[PDB]
Amino acid sequence: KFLPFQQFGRDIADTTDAVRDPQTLEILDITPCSFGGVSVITPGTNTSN
Amino acid sequence: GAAAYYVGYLQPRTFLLKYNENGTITDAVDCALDPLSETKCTLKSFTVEK
Ligand SMILES: *[C@@H]1O[C@H](CO)[C@@H](O)[C@H](O)[C@H]1NC(C)=O
Ligand SMILES: *[C@@H]1O[C@H](CO)[C@@H](O)[C@H](O)[C@H]1NC(C)=O
Repeated sequence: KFLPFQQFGRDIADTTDAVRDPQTLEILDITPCSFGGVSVITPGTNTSN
Repeated sequence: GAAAYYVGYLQPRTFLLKYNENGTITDAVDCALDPLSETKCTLKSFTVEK
């Protein structure tokens, strides 16, 4: 929920919740998508590649 | 006619401003009123344990 005099959003990390959308008052919630991981499970360069 | 008014001065000061879920100011505590107000503000919480 937001109020007319509250068009900027930031809780602790200054997230881009302040997109009040002056064009068409529409507060948007910014959030990065999945980061991802990586790890190689290999039986060694001796057995097989 | 008849009427009345108040006159009072204001000075700088810092409180702990509490906003509920809706987004409306409901609870405020200053730092220059009581030791509790003080120790309460530093902990950034309205509840202080023993
Ligand atoms: C490579 O062969 C096996 C693979 O499991 C390994 O146990 C051995 O120690 C290795 N030997 C040499 C000569 O690379
Ligand atoms: C803020 O809370 C609700 C928002 O859902 C609103 O209906 C209500 O009038 C406001 N005040 C209180 C005390 O809930």
